[PDB]
Order: sequence, then structure tokens, then C-alpha cells
Amino acid sequence: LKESYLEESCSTITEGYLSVLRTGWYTNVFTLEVGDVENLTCADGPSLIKTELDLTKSALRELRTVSAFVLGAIACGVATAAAVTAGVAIAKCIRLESEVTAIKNCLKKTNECVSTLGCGVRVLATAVRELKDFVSKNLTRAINKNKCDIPDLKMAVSFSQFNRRFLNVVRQFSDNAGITPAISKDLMTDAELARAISNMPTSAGQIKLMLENRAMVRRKGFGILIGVYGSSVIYMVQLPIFGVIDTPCWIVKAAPSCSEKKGNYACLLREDQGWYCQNAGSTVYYPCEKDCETRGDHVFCDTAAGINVAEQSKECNINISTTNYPCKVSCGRHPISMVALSPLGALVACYKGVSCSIGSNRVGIIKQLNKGCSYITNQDADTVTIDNTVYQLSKVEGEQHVIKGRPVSSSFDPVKFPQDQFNVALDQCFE
Amino acid sequence: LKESYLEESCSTITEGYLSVLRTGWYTNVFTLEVGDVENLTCADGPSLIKTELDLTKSALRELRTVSAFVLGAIACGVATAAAVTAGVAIAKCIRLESEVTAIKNCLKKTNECVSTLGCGVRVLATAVRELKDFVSKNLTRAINKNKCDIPDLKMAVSFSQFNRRFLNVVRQFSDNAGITPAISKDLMTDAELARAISNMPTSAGQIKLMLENRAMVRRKGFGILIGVYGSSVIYMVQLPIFGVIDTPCWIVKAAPSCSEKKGNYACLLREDQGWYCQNAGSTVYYPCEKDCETRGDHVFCDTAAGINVAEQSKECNINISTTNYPCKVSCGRHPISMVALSPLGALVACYKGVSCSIGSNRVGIIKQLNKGCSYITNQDADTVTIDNTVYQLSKVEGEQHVIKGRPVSSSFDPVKFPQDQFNVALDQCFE
Amino acid sequence: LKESYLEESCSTITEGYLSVLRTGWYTNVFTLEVGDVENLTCADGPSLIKTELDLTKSALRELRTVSAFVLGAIACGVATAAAVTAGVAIAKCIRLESEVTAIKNCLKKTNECVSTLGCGVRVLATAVRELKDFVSKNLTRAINKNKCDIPDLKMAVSFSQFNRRFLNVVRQFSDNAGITPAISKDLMTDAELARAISNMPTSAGQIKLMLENRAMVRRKGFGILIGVYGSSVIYMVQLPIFGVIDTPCWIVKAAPSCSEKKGNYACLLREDQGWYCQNAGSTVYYPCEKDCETRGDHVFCDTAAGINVAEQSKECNINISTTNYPCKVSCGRHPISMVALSPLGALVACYKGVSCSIGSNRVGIIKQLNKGCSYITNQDADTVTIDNTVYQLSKVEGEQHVIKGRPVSSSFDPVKFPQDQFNVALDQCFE
Amino acid sequence: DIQMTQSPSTLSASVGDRVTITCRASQSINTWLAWYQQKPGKAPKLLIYEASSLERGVPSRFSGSGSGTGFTLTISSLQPDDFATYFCQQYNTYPRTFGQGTKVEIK
Amino acid sequence: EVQLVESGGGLVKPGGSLRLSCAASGFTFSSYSMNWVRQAPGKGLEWVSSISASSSYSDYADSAKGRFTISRDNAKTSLFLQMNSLRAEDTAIYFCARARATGYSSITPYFDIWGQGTLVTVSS
Amino acid sequence: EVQLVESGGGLVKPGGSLRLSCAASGFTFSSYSMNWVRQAPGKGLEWVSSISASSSYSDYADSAKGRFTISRDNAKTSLFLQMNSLRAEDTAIYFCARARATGYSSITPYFDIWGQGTLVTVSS
Amino acid sequence: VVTQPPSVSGAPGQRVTISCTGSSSNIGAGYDVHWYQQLPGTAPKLLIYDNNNRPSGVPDRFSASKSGTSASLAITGLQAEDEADYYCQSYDRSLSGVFGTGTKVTV
Amino acid sequence: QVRLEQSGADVKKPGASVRVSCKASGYTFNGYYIHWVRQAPGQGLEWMGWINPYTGETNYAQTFRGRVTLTRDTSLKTLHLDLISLRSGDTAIYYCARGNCSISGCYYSWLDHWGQGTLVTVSS
Ligand SMILES: *[C@@H]1O[C@H](CO)[C@@H](O[C@@H]2O[C@H](CO)[C@@H](O)[C@H](O)[C@H]2NC(C)=O)[C@H](O)[C@H]1NC(C)=O
Ligand SMILES: *[C@@H]1O[C@H](CO)[C@@H](O[C@@H]2O[C@H](CO)[C@@H](O)[C@H](O)[C@H]2NC(C)=O)[C@H](O)[C@H]1NC(C)=O
Ligand SMILES: *[C@@H]1O[C@H](CO)[C@@H](O[C@@H]2O[C@H](CO)[C@@H](O)[C@H](O)[C@H]2NC(C)=O)[C@H](O)[C@H]1NC(C)=O
Ligand SMILES: *[C@@H]1O[C@H](CO)[C@@H](O[C@@H]2O[C@H](CO)[C@@H](O)[C@H](O)[C@H]2NC(C)=O)[C@H](O)[C@H]1NC(C)=O
Repeated sequence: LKESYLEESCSTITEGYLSVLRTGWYTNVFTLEVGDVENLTCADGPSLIKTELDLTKSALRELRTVSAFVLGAIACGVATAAAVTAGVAIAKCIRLESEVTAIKNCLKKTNECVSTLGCGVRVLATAVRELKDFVSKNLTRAINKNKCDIPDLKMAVSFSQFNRRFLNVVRQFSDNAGITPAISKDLMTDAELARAISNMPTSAGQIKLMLENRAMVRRKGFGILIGVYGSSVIYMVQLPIFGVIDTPCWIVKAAPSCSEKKGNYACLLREDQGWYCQNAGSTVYYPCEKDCETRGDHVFCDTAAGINVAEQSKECNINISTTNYPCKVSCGRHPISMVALSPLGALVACYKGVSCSIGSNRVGIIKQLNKGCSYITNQDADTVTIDNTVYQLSKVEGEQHVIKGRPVSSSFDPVKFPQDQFNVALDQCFE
Repeated sequence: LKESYLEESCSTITEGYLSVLRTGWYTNVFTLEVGDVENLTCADGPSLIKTELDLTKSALRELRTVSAFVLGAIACGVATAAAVTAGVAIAKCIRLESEVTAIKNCLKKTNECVSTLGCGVRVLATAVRELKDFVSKNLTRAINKNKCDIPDLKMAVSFSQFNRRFLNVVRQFSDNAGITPAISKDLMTDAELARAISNMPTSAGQIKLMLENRAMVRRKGFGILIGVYGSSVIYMVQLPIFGVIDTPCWIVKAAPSCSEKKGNYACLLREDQGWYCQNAGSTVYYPCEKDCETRGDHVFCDTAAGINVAEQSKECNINISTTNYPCKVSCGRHPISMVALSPLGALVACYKGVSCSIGSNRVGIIKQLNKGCSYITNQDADTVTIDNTVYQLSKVEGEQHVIKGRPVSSSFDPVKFPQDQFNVALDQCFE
Repeated sequence: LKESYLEESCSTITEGYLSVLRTGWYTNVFTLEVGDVENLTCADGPSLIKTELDLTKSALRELRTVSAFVLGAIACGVATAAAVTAGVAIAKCIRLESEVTAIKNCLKKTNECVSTLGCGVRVLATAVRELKDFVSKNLTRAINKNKCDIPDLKMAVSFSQFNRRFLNVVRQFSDNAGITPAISKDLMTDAELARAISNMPTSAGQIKLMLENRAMVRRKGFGILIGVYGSSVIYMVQLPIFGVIDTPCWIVKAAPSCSEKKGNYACLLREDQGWYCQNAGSTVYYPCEKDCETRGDHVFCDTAAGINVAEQSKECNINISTTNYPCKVSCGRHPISMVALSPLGALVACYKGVSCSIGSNRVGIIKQLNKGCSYITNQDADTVTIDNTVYQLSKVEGEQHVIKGRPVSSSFDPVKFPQDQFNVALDQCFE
Repeated sequence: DIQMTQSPSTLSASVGDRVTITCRASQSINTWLAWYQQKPGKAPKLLIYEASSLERGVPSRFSGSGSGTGFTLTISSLQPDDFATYFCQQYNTYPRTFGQGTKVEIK
Repeated sequence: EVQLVESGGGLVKPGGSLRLSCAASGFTFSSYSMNWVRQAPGKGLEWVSSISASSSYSDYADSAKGRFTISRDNAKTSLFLQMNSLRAEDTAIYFCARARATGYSSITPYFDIWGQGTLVTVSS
Repeated sequence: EVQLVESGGGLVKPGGSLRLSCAASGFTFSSYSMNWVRQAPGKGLEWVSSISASSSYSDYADSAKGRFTISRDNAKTSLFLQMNSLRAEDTAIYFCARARATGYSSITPYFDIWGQGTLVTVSS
Repeated sequence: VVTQPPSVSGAPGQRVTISCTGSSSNIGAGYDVHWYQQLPGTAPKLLIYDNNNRPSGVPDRFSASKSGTSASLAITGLQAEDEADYYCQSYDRSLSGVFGTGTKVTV
Repeated sequence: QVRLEQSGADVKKPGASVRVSCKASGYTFNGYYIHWVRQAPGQGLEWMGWINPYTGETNYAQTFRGRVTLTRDTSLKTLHLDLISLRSGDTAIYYCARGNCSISGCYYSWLDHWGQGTLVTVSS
């Protein structure tokens, strides 16, 4: 990784991240089969089987009831709407009785099937059958004459093992109204996700990536419940397709640049913080804090959460003083001392009335910082102290660079009125 | 549903929703009886009963220790404070020794009671008793002479079944410190919720509604732990009274309307987005993005999260260019191209340098969009593509209408300074 | 508690809270030992042990794959970054083979050890050993000749008890990418947290408070997975050091203050709402709702989530109209009627077109409120009604005071343009 | 700073005899005292790490003893292999400090 | 200047009682923990007692426990030590000191601002 | 205009080596995956190799694997192909083509902008 | 009881180190070590506000460290203004605040 | 076996600088500290400092801080000592040694394995 401190605007750009941007969805339609549990009944009263069988039946009936500018908010609302709308669009396609019949009849001869829905989308299909096999081959043999207080205690313990997955899928869909936020191990075993990843219509580059980053795959995806059908429960797991990969991405973090004249502060803060990537020659901004997740160099984002931004917005990283591009800032009379922790260092803003220091666990106070913004590289010190609050810096190594230049808040006068402004273009703050 | 695209301000209004607004709370004071588990002890050392008994005792001891403008933020906070303040008022009234005695004594003769508390509210009360029955009638007979390596292994498996509910209530209240965010199946079984709904002092309309929408009931409600009282734990579940029903509700969504003046962009975005309803001769706005939840035509909201807004605010949908009402907008020089997915279509803003298309899986590209805002009904296309990001449209069907008119961003000139503004009335953006 | 209503700016300050501010972290490195479960195998096919053993092995191998201005977003973002950056620093000290060997070799002789890591941090270390003891002393003796359908069914039931902790730690770290946001009972038992609190370089004043508030300790902390090292899993729990205690803290809440000028409304809202404390001769503001959890008089905050603010900011409470300090407000033509529920009362704003009342459940309507702001002390009424939405008041008692003064919105004329402004200093709203 | 002190400065010895070597700290370093053997022209080799312990590969005739301020290394029956310089090292503090050395030399 | 200034120390007999008062000035006294430290003539510093910022906690040495009582007024910005059952071994200079803790690695207070000291002589 | 321009094509003896070099211009080259596609005279297009945007991934056809090596310089906006162990079957026009994928249904790249083609002849 | 050498001495410009030693209940319990200076009849001045950390008005020639159960202060470039008492301080899990026995630097 | 192949000898002027090297092998490089230590002929062993090969974090003795700087390359599994402004008193053998750890934790660490000491000569 590489980090440039931008002294002109008290911001850092950390470069060298590799994109993994979610372009589409791969569907695995699970069929989980419970079987004729509701046709079984216990006459004996007190019984471990009866308690387990009643809990199994209750879970099945409850599942029958269940069925599905400040750019950060706007980008993540769009991303949430896009994901569920795409998923429901496939779900709507699978709902047809002829289609669930087709899936069920395919999985009647195999544990795995590929189906092309009438929508022309082709989906994987997977049976979960262990509970039906238990219910049909063993429990229905044990429950003779509706007797259930049987001495074969192994049956009751086994029953609580086989049904555990079913109860958890029911619980997760029941709690989440049928649209789970992440793919539980109960929805899709690792033995099934590895199989799904292998079957994806994707290059081996993504295959290597997706098998290594299985948790990131599992967390970017989601589930939709289709319904219950003849003692089988149908649900779909949506897996991410990462069709933009290895392109450049960089993160901007910023802290308040303030300066005093006539004894009074002028401050600016950059508002265009967060993740940027390049996609197909476009530059794309990911203003939502909740989407882009990082593992080493790889940054994982929903493309739906991206806002397209002119490539000239990079001029706010090199010539924010003089670019004609509307670099988005907030400004005012508000000198907030703070530490912006960054991948390879810290932006330390400290201003009148607040003491600011850096130090090491084995050396003590290494330096006392000047008023202003100090970029403390994470090799300079182990810690930063503000107001006696202690901040610990990252251990990760990398190149740190400084693009020297007179802070904008010093170079230009604040506009006399209205001096405080929110998320405005920089030409509107400074005269 | 019925959606009007409003070309004057790049916004849609989707109508036809039926309110289900939470006006009050119905309390069920659960008593859960654990019994004399603390008097039981095991001499035998290694035992399954000892492991389950020690887990039961530990859960009881830990539970003994547990005890309880940007209008979006302001509305969500007010609703959060209102709910917990409402519930704790009941808890304070239940918590009196004389009242928990009255509840406990009522539930000796029966598993269900109704108590009029001294605060004048009448609450349901429900006994959970299965664990005490197990502890007293069976386990105490099994643990003779403090022996716990009982060869009747059915006892240990049974014990793990009967105590499961207790451990989950403890876990949920322990993790949440006594105020659970939703009513778990462990707090309240479906049979208990259905019984509570039947008892609820409400019309048969809400009864049918609440039984069909049991998950929406279960998710709008919450629980509070009252405390532990010897061999028993007292907790209240709060169920939503839906005292405003079937009134008109509508959702506004908007995307950035921009126009090019001296080659520079002027933009506006409507910021009054989200849900609206008529309540009792007033229109009420629900800016809290987390509250209003939709099932079909029914929109489910907390009335405490509502902000009363003048009936004239509908003029921001009819005639935003000419109304004297202060229509809240943000404006500036910020041409963000994006897709605002909406119930019956999408708003698609695309501007200079961004390519924008609509397509269908079988047709391919149906059309290439003009710069500006296009309302794409969800019948015109399966998808919208921006920058090669593919957005998928809804499949739900309903009337789509266009209220034609020259965009405000074109028909009025932007104010020379300050041109960028946030949450301002529209007369402040355009001269 | 003491609450002053501030009629000059429709705000309350509730005083009398005692700080409990998280200054630092204390580490317990847990070693959980699974043993040679992967060296066990079952030939018999169908078996309770095989189902449990295969589940135990899958959990171990999946864990082998897992490895780790608007001041609110600013401060709570900084606190989130600071916490994980502090924890990962310690994790990287632990991660060394030489150090995990030192930890593991210490825990051979004892279940608890203290380690001074090579980077100088001093950490507790704890062995979780019950599962390895089961696996080695009993299960390995039971699985003779790779038989697993043994009639000693107590083995299988026991196995599903001993592994339960391990499975939950795996599940929690799997779901949370190795950084669990709160310390589960599976990560750290109460018997272990009490031991850690007892073994933690702090005064008995903190010790008593931490043992009383174990749930607040448990939720302010977090866990990091270090990794899996053969037959053992290494993870660390971070406990909060509360090094600032018993200092003064107060909460500001505010509601829209409006006045009618030319028959048209001017409004202001104070934006500096939330928690404040004194630390070591400085005042620190905690601008986000996700940190300062409160129990009784004790307010519990992350010091990293604080923004230092001048001591003169108290003049925005005591006589905001005369102070030259830049009191942060939003102003405009936007008369939102609402109830700001507060510890000892409610700020009720009601303005033209909205009806506002207070009542008691037995009295009925106590009063109908004037247009304006009213501070309803929580002894004046049980409820406030707006628009027929009923808000419940808190039962909690305390001192209530009124700092009388003509509202700023009335005493100063609104600025002609731009009248609507967000998060500006007050001299910019009013001439 | 822990000065370590080591005696005798050299030790004339013969094969089979019981060599014993003393090192004294200046503070209680507990058992945090390694011993090293250096042959001339060679890198040192760890014999004892905790003052009673013994490095995996080294001959069992070497034996460390003592705790706190005073320590010893003993060779139970010296072999012609064993004639070398020896160092103690404390590791209770930074800097790591070493004894001045003693050479076991042929009588 | 930030100043702590002790007063009320003097000569008392064994079994005597005395009340030290230390006036704090120049700092936000309600924010800080406050300690009394004593120095027997020709001897080292002994910690006597501690009071927390809002008086919710107090601790004493085993020599002072039960005998002494530490208290504060945050409005008059004054720290007080009642001493009862004084002894010859209590003859010392008593310093009030402002207590401050970093709290990152541990909670042990340093004493940053120290008063002038008042002598206390306990003899018959 | 967006242009890809191959160079380094020429005559080689069997067993010989050649290094093709395609200059990219008019587009943000670092944003795109880049490929080599070859056409034997009178035959169809054979895909030769692919390199990802930051070179982190590369793939080759079974005829090229081990023999050839694709590389890119993102600063000089140039795509290269080292070809070792050339054969008569390697006589073809080689096109550099900008690869692009809409990863909605699947990740298969289309090739949108194509170079001029440079001709490689391999004969004794 | 945290313990210190009664006096240390050095010529001007020499380096003098003051040792501070403790037990499993104070310095060994993880409580940090602070250092104080006291000229005759003066109130103590804080020299090291934590391990290692110097406040303002304490020249860079003062230095301190903590190492398990013990701690140290080293005055480099010893000068006539340094001829003072010095006390280490920590906290004891049972005895609460513990000062060391104090050291007179003699120049 | 664990082997620390150090650099051969070199000779330098006073005021020059020297970069010693130590190639690690046979051990999981990132997992164990490396200590650098010094032996001036006629004097006892002297500790330079240590480096953590995982993070590259270092400690330097008070007598070498500012003059020394340790470094590692995790790809070459190689360690380096850089020492600036040499003196006649820096005529010594420099050693590379792998740390191993007490059950008290790696703060308490001894030197299991040592490299062939690089003698460095500083002279006019
Ligand atoms: C479920 O039924 C199957 C088939 O009857 C049982 O499988 C048998 O298990 C025994 C061991 O207990 C083996 O000796 C047989 O060879 C197995 N037969 C087959 C066809 O697999 C099984 O035990 C029953 N119970 C469970 C929990 O699976
Ligand atoms: C708990 O105790 C009751 C009463 O002794 C047991 O109930 C009996 O159960 C058997 C079946 O196992 C029936 O045949 C009897 O008619 C039942 N008697 C009554 C009075 O209900 C019960 O089995 C015990 N265990 C559990 C788990 O309930
Ligand atoms: C590092 O030092 C440790 C001691 O701290 C050595 O551990 C000893 O190893 C042997 C052989 O496995 C065991 O017989 C001893 O019981 C271990 N000692 C303790 C205290 O457990 C270790 O061998 C050294 N080397 C490595 C690479 O770890
Ligand atoms: C696990 O194995 C141990 C060891 O066999 C069992 O408990 C011990 O058994 C030996 C005899 O083999 C007795 O001498 C000990 O007194 C027993 N210990 C205790 C504490 O009773 C133990 O029962 C087995 N099962 C479990 C669940 O631990």
C-alpha cells in the first residue's frame, strides 16, 4: 500500500488496493425436505420424540406463515433496494408451481441440479434430504401404533441432531421476514458453498479469490425464502459475482484544516471521503460506510453502492487549491481537534486549547506536535495522545509520501458571510 | 398501487397504501417458573444432570443481576425514547412486591390471568410452568440422596429440552441488558401470541390483521425484564396496538434533477422523501428510515416516529414551482447520476459523461436514455444500466402516471451565491 | 439528577451523572484446547458420535480459515477505528509462534497465567481445557478400533455438551470475521470475567463498579481471533479499563424553538445535543448515540469517541444570547412540533396547526399547551399528546429548574437570506 | 542496568573433574538467567535457559543451579569437549547483559 | 498560576484532632481526584488518603483508616482532611496533590500539582 | 480516438523468440483487462492470453502456456507478449484487444476496442 | 514495600541511575511507576508522569523505564540543580498508593 | 536445522557506516525475534537491540539508539544491522541470534541460536 499525505487539504490518499466489486448474483435454490412429520402423531404423552416431533411440526407451520448531497445514505439505500429487487425478481420466477415441480422432480434423482427458469436465468438447485430420510426410513419405523415413549433413546437424540438445521433456517427466515442479511451455515454448508462456487459461471481468478475469501462471499450474499411446498421448504441463496476485479482503488480520509487570522479560526474539512475505484475507465465513489470491506489489498464493494464521479475529481487530491472542479468541503469556525486513523498513519488535528503528543511504549513521549495538521506515519510513533486520550497506530508497513503545500485554509480568506457551510463546493467557502 | 412521476421535480409519489400505525401497547406479564433448582445439588461428580443443573443455576444467577432539519434522526430518537419510556412506566408499576405477588398468586389456579395494576392499566399475565413441573415432579425424584449419575438417561435429555426456553430468555435479556429489540419465540410462543392477540382489547379488524401479520406484530413489539423473584423470572412482552388503520398513505422518492445553464450544472434534490399518511384530519410524515415497513398495500409505522406536516405539503407534489409552502430541497452544482428504484418503476438520472440504458433479458438494450431524469416504469424494462452497473426493476404491477412539466432546475435560475445549500426551502435555491 | 430547562433556546441540561469513561484496554488471551479430534475417525457409519465428531472437526477447520461539522459520524467512526486498531496491535504481538508457544507452555502447569508479551504489554492468559480432557480421557478410550456406534450413549450426549462452547466461539468469530462486537458467554464465562476483573491493574473503586456492572463491562469489550494452532484455538478478549470515573457529566436535549415574525415562522434548533463530561480539566463532547450508554447516574463512554470542546461552550447553556462563543444551531422556516423526552421531563414544541396537551391517566387532560415550547416536568403529567399521538413521560424523580428568558427566535430577527441554514453558528442565523 | 558478575575469571580444570562456575547478578532476576558456551572462534551455544533448565540437544552433564541473585553452572564430570569460555546472561531487563566470561582451561 | 494551598495545620497533643483545609485555585477542581500525602521529617512520602472527583469514592492508608476522614467542597474548591486520634507518628508535613491518571495501561494516578505543605506537630 | 497499436511483429525461425508490444492510448489503461488474440492466415480467431488490470492474474491458452508470457506497463500504457519457442503453428496476426465484462449474468469478457494487428511469420 | 537505594552520587556530567523495586502486588501487578523529585524543603515536583513519559519542564536528560517488578530512573548529564531527593511511586493491589523509600542524588 | 548465515568481515573508516547481514533459515521466520549483540575483543558481550521480523518493530539499547537501525526483508528471510558514524570503539564481532521465550512471556527472552559473528574493523 502507498499513502500520500495532502498538506494542502489535511487529507490522505492510500493507494494500492485491488478491487473486488460485486456485479451480479448467482442463485442456488435449496430444497430442504422435512417429510410427513405432520402425518406422525404420538399417543403416549410424555416422550422425548413427541417433544422433538412437536417442535419440528411447529417450525414447519410457522414457516408456512412467513413470506418476503449526502451521498452515503442515497448510495446505500439504492444498494439495499437493488439487492432485494434483483433477488425478489428471481424469487418471483421460481415461485411458479410448474417451476418448483420442475426443481423438485430434478432433485428426485440427484442431490444437485441445474435449472434454467422460464426467465432464462439458470440457477443451481440443491437438495437437503437428511431429515426426510430420518423421518421416513427410521422414525416412521420406530413410531408403530403411534407409540412414542420408545426405549430406543438413540432415536430421540438422533432426531434432535437431524432437525437442527431445519429449525435454524426457520428461525433465521422467521426473524428476518424471509430475507436474511447473510448466508448462515444453516442455509448453506461450506460443503455446499464450495460446490456452488465451483459451479459459478466465472473465471478461475474469481474461483481462487472466492474459495480463499469464503467468509466475504458468505457475508455479501443473502437468502430469500420461496415458501413451503408439500413438506418441503424452498429457499434461495444469492451469491455474489465479482465481475470487476484487480482494478485500482484508493481510500481518502481527511481531518479539519484550520488557520487563525485576526485571532479567529477558518476551517475546512473535505466531505468526499471514503472509497474510490476505477471500473471500465470510469471512476466510481462508494460513499456508504457499510458496503466496502477490506482484506489486505482487496477491497470488496457492491457496484450498486457506487456513485459515478468524474476522473477530474482526482484533482481534489493534487490541486484542490486551483482546480475548477467543485471539490466538496464543509467549512466554518469550528476547530475540532481529532485523530483520523489511516492505513499507514494518522491525521492529527490539534488546535488552540488542546495538547497533542506522540509516543512509544518503550521510549515515552517522542514529540509534541505543532498546532495544525500533523500526518504521523505509523513508523514515527506507536501512539498519539489528544487531551490525554491515547490513540494507538496501525502496525502495517508501507510507503508514506508527503505532497507539501500551504494549507488552503491559510491560503484563502474565509467568506465573510455565510462563513459556516455544509457539504458545499470549495469556491463557496473561500473568497 | 398507483405511482405518479412528477417531472417538475424528478420525484415519484406511490399511492394506494393502507396504514397500520402503532398507537399504544398491550402488555403480557409472563411469569417463568424455574423452581427449586438451587436447592438441588450433585455429589456424584461427572454427570449429565449436573452439567445441565449447573447451567440452569448459572443462568438464574446471571439473570438476577440483569436489570433494564434532518428529521430522520430526531424522529427515530423520539420514537426510541417513547417506546422504552412507555414500557418502563409499566415495568415500574409491575415491579412492586405486592403486585408480583398478586400476579404470581393469580397464576397458581390458572396458566392465564388478567390483572388491573394499580397504575390502572390492565395487563395479561401468563405462566410458563413446564420447567418447574419437571424440576419438582421428576428431577427431584430422580436426584435421591444427592445422586446425579442416574442411569435413566432419559432424565438428562428431558432436562436439556425443558430448560432450553429459560436459557434463551436469559441469553436474550443478558445480551440486551433487559430490553430485547424483538419478541423472540423463547419469550413468546406462537400459541401464547395468538392467545394474547385474542385477548387484546381491539376490534376484530385488527384481530384478523394481527393474526395474519404475526411477524409484523412480533417485530414491532419488545420485551422488558422485570426481575427474578426466588424460583421465578418475571418479564413483560409489549404488543403493538394498531389504532390507526386503513387510512391513505404514500411514499415519495426522488433523484437529482439537474440542468445546464452557462454550461454549468444547476441541480436540486427533494429531501422530503419517505412515507406520509393521513391520521385523523392531519397529514403525518415518517422521516425515520428504519420505522415504516411494508407488506403488500399495508404500511406499518410507529405513530411516535411521525412528524406532523401541513396538509398543504401535498402542493410540493402538485405545484412545487408555484406553491408558497416551503418545499424542502437540497441544491447545488453536483450532477449525481443514479437510479432511484421505486415500487412501480425507477427514477434514472444520468448526466454528462455517464451512459444510461434500459434493457430486457430477451430483447437486449430496449433504449438508450437521454440526459436528464427518465422515469422508467417497471413495464418498460427489466433493467436499467448505469456505467455498466445493472439495476433490476420490480415486477409488481399498478398504474403509472406522469404529471408533466418543465423541471424547476431548468425553469428557474440558480442563486449566484450560496449556490450549494442543504435542506433549504426551494425559494432559497432558485431566484 | 438535576434538569434545567433553558427557555432562551428550548433546551434542557440534565446534570448529576457520574462518568465511567473507557481509557484503555485489558487483554485476556484465551487458549481453548480441542485436542486430536481430527485424528479420530468412525468406521461404523450411522452414529451419534460420528455426527458430533464430524461437526466438531468442521468447526475447527472453518475456524482455521477465519482471520481478522457533523461530529457524530466523525467521532463514532474514529472510536470504531481506534478500538480495532488498538486490539489488532496486541493481536500482532501475540501472533508470533514463540509467543503462542510461551502462552501454551505456561498453561500446561496451570489454568491461568500472566504473560508479559515481547512488545511490553502485560496480558492475562486462560486455558479452556474441558473439551481436550473429554476428547483424550474418555472419547478416545470409547472409540476403540474406530468403532463409534457404541451403546454407551452417555458418551454422545456428553460430547454435545463439552463441544457446545467451542462451536459457539467458532460461530461467533465466523459470523463476525474474527472481531466479535461483544464478549459472548461462550468467549468468556462469568467465572472467567470475574477472575479477569479480580486480576486487572485497577483500583477497588473500579473493581467494585466493574463487578456490579459486569454486563456493561461485557458489552464495552470485544474479542479478536488470533488463530488456530494445531489442536487449539487462540483468541483474545479485550476488557475496558475505566480510568476516568466519578467526574461530572451532563446531557443536552433540545427541541425546535420558533416564533412568528411577519406572520411567518423563524426557528432555531440547537445542534450541540448529547453527552458532555469533564476530563482532567477539560470538557469533552460525545456527539453520537451509539457510545454513551447510561445506567442510573453512571454514564459509560469511550474516551476515543470524545471531541474536546472549550469550557466556554457551557455559555451556550447559560445565556446563549450574549455569548461570543459560536454556539452551533440549525435555523430556518420549519416549525416542527415534537416531544423531546428528557430524563426529568419533556420538551414539547407545538406550533400553528398542531394541538398539544398534557394529561394524567386518572385526571384526564391536565392542561392544553400554548403554542411555543413547554417543558413539562415529569410530575406535571403522565403523558403528552401531540396530534393525538400519546407520549409517556418518565417516572424518575429529580430536581427541575427553569432558566427563564425570552427565546432567541423571538428576541433576534431572522437573517433575510439565506434563512434556512444547517449546523451553523448562531450569529449567522440571527441579525 | 543489571551488572552481571562472574567468577572465577578462569578455571584450570582436568578431564573427569567437577567444574562449577558462579554468576552473581545485582538484583533478583528470579530464574531469568541463561548460560552459554563459547568455543574460541565459534558462535556461542545455549546450555541452560531458565537457571535449572537444559537446552534440548546439550549434554546432560551440564547442570544449572540457583535462583534470585546467585547462580551456578556445574559440569558433573568434565570431558575434553567441554573446555571453553562460558557466559551467563540475565533476561529480566533491557538491555540484556552478560557476564564477563570465564574460560575453563586445561590443568 | 494553578495553586494548591494548605492551611489549618499546627501543634496538637496525642489523642488530638485537627482539620486540614487545602484551597484549590486556578483549575476546574470538580474534574480532578485529590490526595493527601505526608512527609515525616527526614523521611519519605507516605500516601494518606484519596477522594474522587465527585466524592463518590475515598480510600485511606492503614494508618489513617478509621482515624481520618477526607472530604471536599467542589463549590468553594476546597479539600479537607479531618484527623482524629492523632499520634506522635502522625507528625509530618501534609501535602494536598492533584491526582491524574492516563488510564491506558493501568489506573495508577500520578500527582501533578502539589500544594505548599502544612506542618503538623503531634507532641505532648 | 481510442487506439491500440501493435508493434514488434516480424519474421522468426522456429525455436526463435519474439516480443510483441501494443501501445494503448486514449483510455485509462490501468482500468481495463487486456488480451492477445491471434488469427492464423485464412483461419479464425484464437485467444492467446489475458492479463488483469493490475497484472495480479494472467491466463494462457494451452498452446501458449509456458511458452509465452504476457505482461503490461500501466505507466507507459503498453501491453507486451514475450513469445519463446515459436513454431510454424504460431504464424498468425496477433491483435491486442481491450477486455470488458458486464458481470451481471456471468463473467465472460467481450473484446471491445481492437488494435491494428501485427503479423508474425515463423518459417525456416 | 517499594524499595530504593538511600543515596547515589556522581561527578557533574556523569550518568546516575536510581533503581526502584517492587512486588507482585504493585509494579508486578501491572501498575505503572511514576517518579518525583524534591529539593530540600520544597514540595515534590513530578518528573516522570507514567512509565517513560516526561511532562513539560523536565529536560530530555531525565529518563525512566519499567521492567516487570522493577523500574529505574537515569539522570544523564548530572548537574548541580539535580541534587534532590527522588521517589518512585506506584499502586499496590492491597496497600493502594505506594511510594518508594526515596533516593538522595549527591553531586 | 536452524541456521543464521551471517555476512563475512568488512573494514571501515571512523565516521563511516556499516550494513551487516544475517540470512535466516530452518525456522518460521516471522515467529521468533532476532537479537543483535556485540563482542569487542577483550570485553564481554554487549546487546545492540532486537527486531520483530513479523512487524519490523525494534528496540535499541540506550547506548546505540540513533546510531543503529535494524531492518529485515521478509521475502529474502534476511536480517540487517545498519550502524552509522563508526568509532574505534566499535571494533567488535557482531552476532545475529534467534530469541526464544520464557513461559513468563517473550519479554523474558534468551538467544537459542547464533550466527557466525561478523567481525568489523574500524580504523584510520
Ligand atoms: C436409519 O436407518 C438405517 C437403515 O436401516 C440405519 O443404518 C444401519 O445402521 C447400522 C448400525 O447401527 C448398520 O449396521 C447398518 O448397515 C445400517 N444400514 C444402512 C442401510 O445404512 C441407521 O442406523 C438408522 N439410524 C440412523 C440414525 O441413521
Ligand atoms: C414426569 O412425571 C410424570 C408423572 O410421574 C410422568 O408422567 C407419566 O408418563 C408416562 C409415560 O412415560 C405415562 O404412561 C403416565 O401416564 C404419566 N403419568 C402422569 C401422571 O402424567 C412423566 O413421564 C415424567 N417425565 C416427563 C418428561 O414428563
Ligand atoms: C523454546 O523454549 C521453550 C521453553 O520455554 C522450549 O520448550 C521446551 O521444549 C521441550 C521439547 O519439546 C520440552 O520437553 C519442554 O518441556 C519445553 N519447556 C517447557 C517449559 O514447556 C522450546 O523447545 C524452545 N524452542 C522452541 C522452538 O520452542
Ligand atoms: C472421563 O474420564 C474420567 C477418567 O476415567 C472419569 O472420571 C474419573 O475416573 C477415574 C477412574 O477411571 C476415577 O478414579 C476418578 O475419580 C474420576 N474422576 C472424577 C472427578 O470422578 C469421568 O467419569 C469420565 N467422564 C466424564 C464425563 O468426565
